[PDB]
Amino acid sequence: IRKWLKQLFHHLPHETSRLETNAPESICILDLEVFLLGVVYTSHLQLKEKCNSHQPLCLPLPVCKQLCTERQKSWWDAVCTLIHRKAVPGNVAKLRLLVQHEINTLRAQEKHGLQPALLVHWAECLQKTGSGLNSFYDQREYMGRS
Amino acid sequence: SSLDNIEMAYARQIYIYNEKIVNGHLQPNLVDLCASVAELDDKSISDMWTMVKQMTDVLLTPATDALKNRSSVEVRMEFVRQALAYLEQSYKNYTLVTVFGNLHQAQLGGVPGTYQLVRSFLNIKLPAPLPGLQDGEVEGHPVWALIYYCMRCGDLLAASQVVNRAQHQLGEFKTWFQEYMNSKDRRLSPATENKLRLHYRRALRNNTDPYKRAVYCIIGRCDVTDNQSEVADKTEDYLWLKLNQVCFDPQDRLTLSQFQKQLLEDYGESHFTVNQQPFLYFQVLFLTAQFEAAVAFLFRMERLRCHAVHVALVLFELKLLLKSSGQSAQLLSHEPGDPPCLRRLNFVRLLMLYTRKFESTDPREALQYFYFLRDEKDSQGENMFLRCVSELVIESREFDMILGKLENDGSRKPGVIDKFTSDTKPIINKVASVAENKGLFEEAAKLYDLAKNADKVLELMNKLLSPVVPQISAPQSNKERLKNMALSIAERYRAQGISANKFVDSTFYLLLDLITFFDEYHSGHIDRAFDIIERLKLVPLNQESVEERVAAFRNFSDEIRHNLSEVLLATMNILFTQFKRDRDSQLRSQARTLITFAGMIPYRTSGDTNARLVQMEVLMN
Amino acid sequence: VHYWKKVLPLLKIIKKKNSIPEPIDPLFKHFHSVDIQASEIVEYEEDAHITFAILDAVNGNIEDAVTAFESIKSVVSYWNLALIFHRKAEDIENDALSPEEQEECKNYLRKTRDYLIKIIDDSDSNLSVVKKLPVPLESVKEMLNSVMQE
Repeated sequence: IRKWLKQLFHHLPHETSRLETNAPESICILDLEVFLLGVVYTSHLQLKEKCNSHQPLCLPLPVCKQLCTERQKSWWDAVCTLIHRKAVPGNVAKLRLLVQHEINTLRAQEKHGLQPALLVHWAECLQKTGSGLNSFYDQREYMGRS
Repeated sequence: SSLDNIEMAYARQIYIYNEKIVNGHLQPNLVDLCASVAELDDKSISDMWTMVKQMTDVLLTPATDALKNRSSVEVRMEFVRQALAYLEQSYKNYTLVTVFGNLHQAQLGGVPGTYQLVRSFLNIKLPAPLPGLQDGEVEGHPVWALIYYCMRCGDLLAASQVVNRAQHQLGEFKTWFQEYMNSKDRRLSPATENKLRLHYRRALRNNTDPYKRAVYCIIGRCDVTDNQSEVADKTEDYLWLKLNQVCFDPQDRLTLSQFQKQLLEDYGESHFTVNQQPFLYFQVLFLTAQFEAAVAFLFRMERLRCHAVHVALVLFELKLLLKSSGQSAQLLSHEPGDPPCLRRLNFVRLLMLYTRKFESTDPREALQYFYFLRDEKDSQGENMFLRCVSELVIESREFDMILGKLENDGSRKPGVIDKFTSDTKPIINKVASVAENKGLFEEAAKLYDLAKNADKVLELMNKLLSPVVPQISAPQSNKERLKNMALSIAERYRAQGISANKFVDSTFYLLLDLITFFDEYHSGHIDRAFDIIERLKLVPLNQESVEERVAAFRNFSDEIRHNLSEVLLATMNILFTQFKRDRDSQLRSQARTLITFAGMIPYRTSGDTNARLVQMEVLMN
Repeated sequence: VHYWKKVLPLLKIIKKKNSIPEPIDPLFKHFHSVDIQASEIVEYEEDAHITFAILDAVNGNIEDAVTAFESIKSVVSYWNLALIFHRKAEDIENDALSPEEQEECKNYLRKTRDYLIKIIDDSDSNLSVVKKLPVPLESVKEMLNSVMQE
C-alpha cells in the first residue's frame, strides 16, 4: 500500500512535521495508508454481514457496487483533487475543510470514530509494515504511529 | 475578587473553551468566544476583535509550524488583502455614519448603493466645488472624487460604473481601469502597468486634481513616497493607501517587509500615541501582520491587559503566534537566527504576568489560563502547566479546592485540576514535598495521604508521634489531634489493605500501641496497661527473653528507642504500684528483668532512668 | 559543553572588565599570565557555540545544530555540516522510496561535496586553517573521494 500511495501522491511526506494541528496541508502518506486500511477493514466487514443474510472475494471489479461509504469516497476524492492540484479556487475552502474533518480520526484524536479492533489492526499492521523496512527514517515513523 | 467586570466575562468564556477541549468536543472559534464579551463594552473593543477575526481568517495549513506559515509569501499576501478589506469596509461604515446620524438610522431606510452613498457622501465633505478639479463632473460631482471614495469603500464595480458614464472625458483610463478590476491581487500587467505609470510620471506628477493623483498611483502602485496627504488625511486612509502600493519581487517600489519595518522603526509608538489613543497604533501593527509587536504594545496599557492577552491566545491557538524559545528573554525580541523584520513574543512570561494579578484569590480562573502552557516545558523538564499548579498551590494553600479533599472516611472528592489531567500523583507529591521540606509534617502527611503514598505518610506520622508518646492525652491537646488522625489513618490503611515497607509500617503500628499504653497508664488502669506492654514483647519480663529482646532493640526505629526511657519507668511504676496492693516473687523477678535489660541497653537518659529503676526495685523487697 | 556552561558566566563578567572572585587554596594554581582578556572573549563564545551545536547534532537536534553551524563560517562547522549532511543522504540514497524524496536525498550529498571542497580550498591556501581542521586534512580528502564516487 505504501508503494501504491507513492505512485499516486509523489513527494507527499511519510509523516508531517506539523502533526500538532489537523489542517489538511499536513496530510501524510501515513494518514492515507491508515485510511485505506480502515476502508478495507470496514468494507470487508460490511460485505461479510451482507452475505451472511443471503463469494465476496469472487466478484470482479466492474460488477461489484460501491464498497466504501460515500463519506469515505468523498474524502478520498477531495484529498486527491487537492493534492494533484485539480481543485477549484472557489471550492478550495470546502474541499480543504472536508479533508480536515476526518484527519482527527485517522490520527486517533478527539472523538475518533474508531472501534478498538480497527485501532489494534492499524497498530500491528504498521509495526509489521515498519519492522520490515530497511531505513531508519521509515522504521521510526511507522513504529511511532504504531 | 481581583477580576474586573470585563476580565471576569473573559474568564467564563475561557472556561468554556477549556471545558470543550477537556471533554474532547469540537474546537470552537476562540476569536468568536472573545468577541462575545466585547459587545458588552464600548465599540472601541468590538471593532478590535472584528479586525482580529478578519486578519486571522486566512486559509492555513493545519498541523504546520507557526514560523513557517508566517514566513510563506502565500500567507503574507492574504494578510494584505484581509486588511485592505477591513480598511475598506471600516471606511464604508464611516461614510454611513457621516451621511446618517446612526447606523440604525441608515439601516431602517435601507443602506443605499455604494454609488449613491458615496454621492451622498461627497455632498457633505465637499459642499462647494474645488477649482482644481479636472475631467468634469458626473451627475453633479467630480468624476475622480467618485472613483476614489468608491475604491476606498472597496466597491470597484461602483467605481467602474462611474467610468462608464464618462468614457469620452477619461480618455484611455477606461481600458486600464477595466484591467485592474479584472486582474486579481489588485495589480495590472507589467506592460500596461508601465504604460500608465510613464504617462502619469510624464506630465501628471503634479496635477491640480488630488483625487486624480490618488487613483492613478493606487492603480499603478507608484509614487510610494508621496502619501497623497490631500485625500488620505486619516491614519486608516494612509494604511489603506500603502497596502494598495506594496509590491512583491528596484526604484519607486515598497514591500511589506520595508513598510512594516519602516513604520515602527522610524515612526514608533511615540509618533502614533501622541494623541493618547492606544488602539490607533495597535491597528497599525495588527493590519501590517506585526502581531507580536501589537500584542506586547497593547499588553503594557494597564487598562487593556485583558484584551492583549486574549488576542495573543487567538494567535496562539491558530499557530500564528511566534513564541520565544528561551524563557529568559524579554517580552518582545528578535531571535538572533531569524530575519530582522519579524519579532517574537515570550508567551510564557506574558501569561505569567497576567496570572499573578488574580491567581491569589481566584485560583479556578488562573488554572484556565495556565492550561495553554500545557504544551511547553522548562529547562528542568517539568510540564509548565503542572509546575504552575504547584506554585499556585504552594502560595494559595487552597488544597481542598484545587487538589480535592480526602476526607477521613476514605473518599477523594476530585479537585479543579482533576478536570485537566487524570495523573495527579506527581504534583500532589510536589506540593507535599515542599511542605515536607518546610517542617509542615502534619500537612505533608495529609497531602501525601491524599496521593495514597503510605511510604511518606507513615514516615512523617512516625516523627509526629514519637515526641507525644509519653505525653498526657488531654482534650484538644496536640496528642489527641495527632493520635486521632493516626487512628483515622490506621483504619483506612487496614480496611483498604495499604502498608509501607515493614520498617516504616512496623514502627507506625508499634507507636500506636504505645500511645495506648500511656493513655491507659495515665488513667490509672494499671492492669489494662500492663497487659498491652506484655503483648508488644518490647521490654523483657522473664530473664530468658533478655538476650533476644536486647538484640531486637539494636534494629528498632530510633523513634522507638527514644521513648524507651519513659516505657521502662512506666512499666516499673506499674509493677511498683501493683506491689503495694507467690505474686510478690513474680513482681520481684520481673522488676529485676527490667533492670538488667536497661543495664545492657545504651539509650536516652540511661543515667537517671537506670537509677530510678533500681530504687523502685529496692522498695519492693 | 559542561565546562563551557560553567565558564560563560565568568566570561560575561570578564567581558565587562570586572573582577573574578579569586579562589581559596585552589587545586590548580591561578596565573595572571593566562588570565582571559576581552580580546579573546567573543572567540570563546563562538568556539563554545560550536561545541553546543556539535552536542545538539549528536543528540538529535539537527535543525538547531545546522541553524547554529551555518551562522558561523568556520572551517570546523563545515566538517560538521558536511558530516551530518552526508549521513542524511547515505541512508536514504538507495532504498526504494518516493522519487521526489530521492531527489531531495541526492541534494544533500551535493551539499556534502561542496562543504568538503570549501575545506580543501581554504585549507591549501592558508596554514592557520590547516591547524583548525577538526580532523586531519588527508581524512577530509579521503571522505571526498568516496563522497563523489557515490
